[PDB]
Amino acid sequence: MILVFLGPPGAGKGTQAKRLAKEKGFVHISTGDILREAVQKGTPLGKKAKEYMERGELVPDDLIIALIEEVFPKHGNVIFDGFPRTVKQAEALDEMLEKKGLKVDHVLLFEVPDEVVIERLSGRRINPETGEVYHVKYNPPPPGVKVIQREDDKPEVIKKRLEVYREQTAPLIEYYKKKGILRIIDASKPVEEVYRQVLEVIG
Ligand SMILES: Nc1ncnc2c1ncn2[C@@H]1O[C@H](COP(=O)(O)OP(=O)(O)O)[C@@H](O)[C@H]1O
Ligand SMILES: Nc1ncnc2c1ncn2[C@@H]1O[C@H](COP(=O)(O)OP(=O)(O)O)[C@@H](O)[C@H]1O
Repeated sequence: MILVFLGPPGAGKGTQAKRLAKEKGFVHISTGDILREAVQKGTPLGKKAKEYMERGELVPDDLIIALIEEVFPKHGNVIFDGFPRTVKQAEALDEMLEKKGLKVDHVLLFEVPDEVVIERLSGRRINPETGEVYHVKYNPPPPGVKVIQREDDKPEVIKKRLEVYREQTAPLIEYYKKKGILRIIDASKPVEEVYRQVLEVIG
């Protein structure tokens, strides 16, 4: 089974993907997480990608497509979390899979209002070591654990990231709808309720 998680930043896609991957045996492919590792490691990808990420812009398609080609799991179930984010990326993904006799099975759209997106991103805190995600209100970190606020989770960059999502990523809703594979998730609900919906639409 191959899944794509689609939706605005802050929708809870990473949180749901981690849970589903651990519980149902999926390889979790997060372009965000992989890019962050590349930036930390100072690879050619990381050095190039950094500028776009810091401004809240998408990293150029060719870089992302190459990345996916390099990490795509041979066999087994896969969650693409936050990829594709553009029509060109989605077209490349479909071509990739076709050559392997595979296809995307379901695309889950994590629907959530802008007001909630902004609350989620502004309260988002991460363990910079482990990548573990918390929220100051909805899932506070333990006192013993060091966390930071991502620089791209500041108001100005959040605004840009949301605009970028609406312009470049939201057209993927119709792209996948017309393939007959889109499923709607009310991503505004609490974590456990969202997870129940996720489990529902893939069974
Ligand atoms: N259903 C939810 N309700 C409230 N907060 C959530 C929910 N899902 C995730 N969060 C919190 O919202 C923020 C965004 O979650 P995340 O999984 O990083 O979203 P995405 O990967 O879509 O950007 C995080 O701080 C996380 O702790
Ligand atoms: N599929 C992709 N295509 C282009 N850029 C990407 C992609 N995935 C991640 N990025 C870049 O990485 C940044 C951070 O992504 P991520 O860690 O997923 O944060 P969020 O969950 O808030 O979107 C994005 O704002 C963008 O610059």
